[PDB]
Amino acid sequence: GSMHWNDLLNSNRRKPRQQIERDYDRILFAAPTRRLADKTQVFPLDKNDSVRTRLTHSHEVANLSRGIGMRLAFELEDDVFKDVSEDICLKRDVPALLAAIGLVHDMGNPPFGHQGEKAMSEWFTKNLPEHSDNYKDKIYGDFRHFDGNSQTLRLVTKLQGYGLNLTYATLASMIKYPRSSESDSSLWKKHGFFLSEKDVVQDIWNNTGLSEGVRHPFTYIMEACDDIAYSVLDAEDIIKKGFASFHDLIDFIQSNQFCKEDDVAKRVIENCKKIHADYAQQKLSPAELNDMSMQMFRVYAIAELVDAVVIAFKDNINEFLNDTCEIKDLISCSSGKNLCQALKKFDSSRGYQHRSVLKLELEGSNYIKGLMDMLWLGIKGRATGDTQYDTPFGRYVYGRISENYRRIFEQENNLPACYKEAQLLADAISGMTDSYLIALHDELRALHQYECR
Amino acid sequence: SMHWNDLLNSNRRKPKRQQIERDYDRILFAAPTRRLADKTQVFPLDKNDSVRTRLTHSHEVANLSRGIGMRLAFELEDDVFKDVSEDICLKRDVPALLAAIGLVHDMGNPPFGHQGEKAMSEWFTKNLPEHSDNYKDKIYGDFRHFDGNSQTLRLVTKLQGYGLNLTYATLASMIKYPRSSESDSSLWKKHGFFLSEKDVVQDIWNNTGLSEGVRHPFTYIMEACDDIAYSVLDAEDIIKKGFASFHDLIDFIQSNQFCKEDDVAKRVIENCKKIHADYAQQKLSPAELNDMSMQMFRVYAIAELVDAVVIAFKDNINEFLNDTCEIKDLISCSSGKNLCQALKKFDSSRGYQHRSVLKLELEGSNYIKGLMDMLWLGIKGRATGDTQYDTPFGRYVYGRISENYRRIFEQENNLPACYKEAQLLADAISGMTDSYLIALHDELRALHQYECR
Ligand SMILES: [Mg+2]
Ligand SMILES: [Mg+2]
Repeated sequence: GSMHWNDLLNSNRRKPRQQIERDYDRILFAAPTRRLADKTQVFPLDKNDSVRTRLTHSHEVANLSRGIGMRLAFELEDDVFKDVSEDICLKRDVPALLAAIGLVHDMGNPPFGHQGEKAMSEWFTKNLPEHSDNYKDKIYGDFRHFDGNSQTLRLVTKLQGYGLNLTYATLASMIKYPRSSESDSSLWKKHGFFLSEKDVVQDIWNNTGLSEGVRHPFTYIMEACDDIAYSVLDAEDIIKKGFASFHDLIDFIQSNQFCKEDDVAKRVIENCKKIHADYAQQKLSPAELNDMSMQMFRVYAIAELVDAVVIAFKDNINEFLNDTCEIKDLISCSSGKNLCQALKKFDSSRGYQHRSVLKLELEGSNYIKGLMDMLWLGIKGRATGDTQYDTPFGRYVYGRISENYRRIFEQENNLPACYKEAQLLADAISGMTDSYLIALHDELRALHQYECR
Repeated sequence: SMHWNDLLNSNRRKPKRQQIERDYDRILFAAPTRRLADKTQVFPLDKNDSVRTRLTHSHEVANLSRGIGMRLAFELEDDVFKDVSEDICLKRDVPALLAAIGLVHDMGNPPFGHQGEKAMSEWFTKNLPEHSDNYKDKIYGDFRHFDGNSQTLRLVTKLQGYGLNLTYATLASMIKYPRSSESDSSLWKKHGFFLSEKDVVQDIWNNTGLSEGVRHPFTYIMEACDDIAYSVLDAEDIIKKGFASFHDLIDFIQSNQFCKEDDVAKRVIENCKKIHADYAQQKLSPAELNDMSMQMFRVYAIAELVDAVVIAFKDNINEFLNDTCEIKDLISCSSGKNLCQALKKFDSSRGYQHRSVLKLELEGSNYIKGLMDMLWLGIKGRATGDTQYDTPFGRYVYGRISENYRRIFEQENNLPACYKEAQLLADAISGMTDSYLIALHDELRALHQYECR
């Protein structure tokens, strides 16, 4: 069985310019997209150094995906789009679809970078014990292993009961891991949607020809663009902040075990050496020379990695279009896997373990866990029938939660009451920016003095 | 007349996908583009509000321009683009070109909104007297009537002899007002480039078939998209911040003298009234109902204004391609001019004159003028020869200026010394963000205590 591009590019919407272009416009004009500007990506955003935030990273991923779609729809059309209905305009739909899924991919991630997800998962693991009878079911893993992709899908499908009313193609491409926490798929080790979205994704799977464990072909492209953006622009930011030099990056790539014989890595290194041989002649500050060489390396590396990803996607298009697809990621099957791995290693060694990043992660973990404690004081028991929340502090912290999250929490559905409370807490925490989370944590800590003692 | 072959010149100024797409890619990854996220657009940046910044406004304008380009290249190609070489791929160039010029249109604008430009102009008028023999030429008007478009062109052309190396089509499109301060024309009341770029612009005009007073056709589209974004999105921000309600906007449009018996305004009003009546049934908080109604109004108004702009551009394409074009703006020749004027009046009455915006403007003016005084203390005389600047405070404030601006200032050219010093100050002030400008102002004020008295 092979999936068809007519179903994968379904322009219909769940609620009973091209449609996909309108989807991209709605995603861009959405409030969470603008809120992404205040969410930390890797490095602290308080510093005035033009460091990457979630919004800038999302826009870069969207641009890379749009360029890949441009190449796919204009150059390699007959190679990958073999059987497409005439009413579908690939040149207008594919770039727009890739740009939209790139822009929206990190919309539901919690603040404070990766430490946000890690802290939420740790708090949920501690406060929703797996041995306890209330939180024994695997569905609560949705919070014990909380992931931003499921929250993003929930945000785009249930927050407004259809949300932004994205097309089926967009929603299908949003699902990064086609399985839930209840599922036991060996191919994917992470859940891609919550239990509350279990019906919705099913509807998507009923309109795009997809099923559990089967990924949309454009999801691979979006993930590859995300990985490329991470690996390249994190290194660029590392050099920009002065945590390392361009020569340090070149030496790290050259001395990497898998990049000594890698053709792409050697080509990039040679081109960067040639350019740096000319950039040093002009009178430039060491920071200025580092920035120039870093920009040139970014251009070369992004071009090479994007070309390798496009080639890999074109070569493995038949495997992607088949339901029995075992490809993990597009980078791993491409010729640029070694360079991307080396860049990720460099980013981990030089940027992710720097003093500033570690301090930011520690502060984010502290803030998130404290705020989750104070909010759980007012959330727990609301749906299970208990009354322990009915305190002035509990009422206040419940009133501080955004009204849409509370409205979804006070609804009739098959979700267990404990699951509803945990989902309310997760929705409240995930949608917060760094500054808003810190301010709310400080205010609640100030107001909690009597009840805490 | 003018041919599209020259207007869409993909050649780059520096002597030696698509080139024009590469222009948008380079603009997106530029550091000042990321710095735009820290510059206020109209309203101050809060910790919770999703008000537009310069970056979000630029992205919205770019999206609108890209949609216009898709409509022009995919539907109205025969009506708009006649006698175009088969080498030029309109479907890939026109949308990319419009998006690139929309994203870059506000790169060089000073911080603190429009008050930034106003404060820079007032300070330059006071400290560069027109009666003083040192400053009598019209060239110093470049600073007495400082404009963000000229600084944007300067940044893209002379900041990295070439900067981003944008194509000739892009550079021609970013010239909003095709005239200089020295040249006096009744067509345009503002200068579009500095004296230092006179040779660059003359080059661009040579490679695009344009001339003084003749504006690139896509500049009209970019300006129309900028105006539409300004009006509609500022109204949306006003509603979101709570300064006015959706019913207030509806009443203002209905009670507007020109918007009466206006087809576009009536259509938008009726559609929004029906949608609001439908929405009122759902139990939502007043803020939520206002947000939903304003979002639907934004969708309807943006669609109507964009369609009117497209129709006006298509109808007047022959005049736009003529060197004797007398059109001042695309909106005024469209059917949506009345709605745009009413929206601008509503924004001025409720948003721009709100106490928060007035306080932001006053603080920005104070900060900008104080910092300009303290920087002029260390800049003045560096090029004329007089050595009042050679003080520890002057040396420090000169060292705090960005190295690239200082390097351009120290270059030997035909610019007068006073012009070079004023341009150094303008480049320093314009490139700062709000927070960085405030921090530098506080630092210098702390360090200026002894030398002040
Ligand atoms: Mg990402
Ligand atoms: Mg603008």
